[PDB]
Parts: sequence; C-alpha cells; structure tokens
Amino acid sequence: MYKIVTVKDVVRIPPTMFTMDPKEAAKIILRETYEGTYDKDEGVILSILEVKDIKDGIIIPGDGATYHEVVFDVLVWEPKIHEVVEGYVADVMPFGAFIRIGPIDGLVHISQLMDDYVVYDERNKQFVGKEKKYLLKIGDLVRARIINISAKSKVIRENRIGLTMRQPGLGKFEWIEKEKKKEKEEGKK
Amino acid sequence: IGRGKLGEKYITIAEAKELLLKRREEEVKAGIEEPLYYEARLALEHAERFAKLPADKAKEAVEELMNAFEWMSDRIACKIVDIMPEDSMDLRVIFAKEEYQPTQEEMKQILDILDK
Amino acid sequence: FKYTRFEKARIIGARALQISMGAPVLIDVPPGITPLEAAILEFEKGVIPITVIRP
Repeated sequence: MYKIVTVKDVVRIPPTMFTMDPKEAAKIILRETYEGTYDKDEGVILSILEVKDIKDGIIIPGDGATYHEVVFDVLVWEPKIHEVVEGYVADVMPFGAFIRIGPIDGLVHISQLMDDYVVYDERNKQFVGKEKKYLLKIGDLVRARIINISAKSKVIRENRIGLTMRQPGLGKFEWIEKEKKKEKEEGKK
Repeated sequence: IGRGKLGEKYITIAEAKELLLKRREEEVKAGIEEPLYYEARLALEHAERFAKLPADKAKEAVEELMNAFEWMSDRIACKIVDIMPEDSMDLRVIFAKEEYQPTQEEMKQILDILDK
Repeated sequence: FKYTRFEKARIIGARALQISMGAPVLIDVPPGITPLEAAILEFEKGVIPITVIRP
C-alpha cells in the first residue's frame, strides 16, 4: 500500500547537466535510477516526489562527475503479508485468478477461491461455483486477503504475489452482502 | 555515504491519485507521449478505482482518526480511509490480522468519523 | 589562498576531464585546442569552479 519515504542518497550528476540547477539534475538522475524498480524492503519505487536539501558536489578521481548528498521523498508502494486487499480481477487462468492490487497484480489460487468446489468454465473463460452458483468474470470487483509475497529481482514484472479469498469477510461484494444477510438472520432468530 | 532512510509515513489512495495526476500533468506539459510508465499508470488505474474520498477531505478524515484514538497507527487510518467500512464486519476483517481488536463502540465511532 | 602544485594539478585534471565529457568551456578558446590546454587556459585566466577543501 502506498507510502511516502524520505531517503538520503548520493547522486552522481554527469558533466552534461552542469548547466541546470542541482535540484532538477538530481531529480532527473533519481528518476532514471530508482523509478520503475522493485526494492526488497520498501516495495515498488513509483515516483520521486521532490528533493529538499542537496549538498555541494564532491569530485572523486576517475570520472569527473560531481557527487552530491541529497534528501528526497519517494512515493513507494509496499505489499504486506496477511493484510486486506481491494481490487478488481484483471484476468483469470485455470491455475489462479489475477487480482489488481496496485502497481502489480496478485494471484488468487482456485483452491483459495471458494470453500465450495470450483470449475473453470471455458464458455466465457470464467470461474463458477459448483453449488453456490457464484461466478467470477474479468472486470468483477472483489475483496481478498494477501497471504504470500515473493520478490525475485528489481523488475516488478517478475515478482509475484498470491492472495487468499475463502476466509470470512472476503469475497465478491454481493457475496459479502449475502453473508451480512445471513448474520442478520441468525441474530434475529 | 550510501542510501539511508530519514523518515517514513503512510498515505491514502487519494493522495497517490492527486500526486500521480500532478506527475501526469508535468509530463504532458513536457510533451511526453506516455506521461507515466506502464507500472505507474496501472497503479494510477488502481488508485482511481478506489479513491472514494476527496484528497483534502481524506486528509481531514485521517487526522480526525488520529485525534480520536491512540492505539491505531498511521497505516491503520490510511487503510481504514481506503476501505470505507460501513459496519462491524468490515473493520473486524481489517483488524483480523492486526494484534489489536477495538471495542464495537469504537467501531461505531469510526463509522461516525467516516460519515463526517 | 595559494594553490600547491598538487592542488593545481588535480584541479586542472578534473576540469579537463569534465570538459572532455561535454562540460561547457567557461572562456573562449582557439579552435583545435586539446581539452587539457583548454583547462590550463581556464586556470591561467582564473575562472576556476573547482574548490579544494583542507582539514
């Protein structure tokens, strides 16, 4: 889930951008370096916001480009294990369903879709419960729980995320309403 | 001197919305064909799917939720504002994996603060 | 402030290295001048952006 992180960092500013002010040059270098990458501890680097303080450059032998201590805010989205997720199903597959949780997509296994048995109907390439007569189709809006996060590399595409859907308080909003109706009925009896 | 973390704070979906639209307008004025990269625009689509509360009023809601209770953290208020719970079941699910479970009266108070 | 030999050499070398990677020349130079000669001309004129720090 989205958050703002203030990070201190050293920026290698090449001689070709010596003309512009240090703030914009540091902003650009951080856009090229951090933006669009996955970090193991904070999530997905989405957008560099702004730089507050930039230090004077240090010339080190070998390159001639200036190195500056910088302070900046990065808008980063962090998935957290065992939390709640609001999203829509981007697509479905026989092994699992893809749930849009933000910058990256999550996977809901068919064994975690329903307590009831499910079958992958190929007529519309959609899921359908055996006895509940419920169904999932592309574009449906559902609520699920994140249960597993895996991070291979800094590429956001490769890292995968798996969710759960059977547990109480989750499901399609219509099913949530039906469960609320059942709760009201059992409270009234 | 390498990378280091100086601060950390949690934000709502509406803030990410308005910030990414600021980014979008900056890049569009710059003339970029795709103002935000592909992951960024997927995140923007997700944000605009569930940005129920206007950004400034979202800030006011988070600050009110901070003022009301002390056991909750910033991320708790952020995800509460993102969810927009309507009854005890939604907040029970929200706090189900959280170490703390508030009284249902505080749950009514959370719904009231959401209403205002 | 009087530069030592080594400080002068480091400043001129860094300036020439920067010029060789597209850093604009701070003065006017004759055509055909090598980047090292451009840096030396810059130093002799006195327009030196690089500052040495001492303990």
